[PDB]
Amino acid sequence: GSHSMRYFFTSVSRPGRGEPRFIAVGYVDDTQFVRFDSDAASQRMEPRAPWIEQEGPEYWDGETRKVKAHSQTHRVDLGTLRGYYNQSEAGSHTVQRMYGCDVGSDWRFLRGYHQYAYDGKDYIALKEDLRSWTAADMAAQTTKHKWEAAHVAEQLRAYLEGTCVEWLRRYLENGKETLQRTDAPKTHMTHHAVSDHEATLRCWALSFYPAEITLTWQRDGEDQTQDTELVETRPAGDGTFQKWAAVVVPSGQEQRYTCHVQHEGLPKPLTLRWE
Amino acid sequence: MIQRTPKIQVYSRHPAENGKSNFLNCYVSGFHPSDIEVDLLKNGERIEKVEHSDLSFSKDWSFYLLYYTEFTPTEKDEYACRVNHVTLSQPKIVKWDRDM
Amino acid sequence: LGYGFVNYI
Repeated sequence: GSHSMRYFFTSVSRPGRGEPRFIAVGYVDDTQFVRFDSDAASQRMEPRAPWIEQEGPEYWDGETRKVKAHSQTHRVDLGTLRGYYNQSEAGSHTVQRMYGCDVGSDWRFLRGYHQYAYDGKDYIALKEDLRSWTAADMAAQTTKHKWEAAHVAEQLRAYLEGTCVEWLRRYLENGKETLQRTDAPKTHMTHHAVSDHEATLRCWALSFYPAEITLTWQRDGEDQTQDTELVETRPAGDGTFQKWAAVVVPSGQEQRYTCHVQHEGLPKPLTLRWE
Repeated sequence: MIQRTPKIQVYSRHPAENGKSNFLNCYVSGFHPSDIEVDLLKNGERIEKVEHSDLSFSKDWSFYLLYYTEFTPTEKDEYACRVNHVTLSQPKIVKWDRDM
Repeated sequence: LGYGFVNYI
């Protein structure tokens, strides 16, 4: 019954092709609810879930003002990081920021986070105490010194423990039909010969929410993790998720193999069998 | 610089039934940097008006996008997704296999 | 609701 609110920012430079493109998205759990795209015509924070549409004009104006301000700072950051790393303008670079808060089943604060990456690598992250920073290299130590002297952590901690949690709870209530639901996976296994002597066994989970799930194969009760092909959990497009796991086995041995599904929607974990 | 290859999956929203409207998805995940070309193909031709999700990323900083279109499967029509990215030396085509 | 203070790397 645990929940999260997260915001994700990506800014990408495009040398000699204009200013950087900035995209921001916001999620409650695995449900997107807002977006902003600096290239788009509207120049507005836009709704992406039905339950956020009821927020009033002060909300949309304020969310737009804040995200535009972040768009500009991440533009400046791409410049700053080229300076920190002595990089040229021959190539494109990427800054990412992610932040948000988690609450438990009882909706009380669990933990907060705020992390930044440059070119796909950790750059600087707020520690669990929300008071101190982890800087991944020497350039990020420069940022750490500046953020310590500017008391950035204190600002974030007040947001993460306060405002973040309060608005997460508001969204959970307003979007309760979507966000408080659990859709248990509909499960089955498929069998297809790959030759006269081997078969692919594929364990499916469909139509589930939230996206967290575990699918595993056992052979006589022993986990077959090195022999399993496990695909990334994927969106169906309707607010639910899908996932599969496959093993290739000698024909005749199917009854040794079982698939095991764990999900919060299931009253008990399922074991699927070939007998 | 870090580069991570897209993991490409092509699939329908619902179990396919010929003559019944559905959605064809191409989900690309796990990639870096974010610049990526994704097309859905019907009988080898690019499908126009394909929509996509807003750019987002996972705990490990790698990106994901869903490209999708409404479609009605038939016996004869072949569907695929074509993806290009800096990590791919040529565009990669994954065929929709409805019997997985 | 997003945070509203800004900072630079």
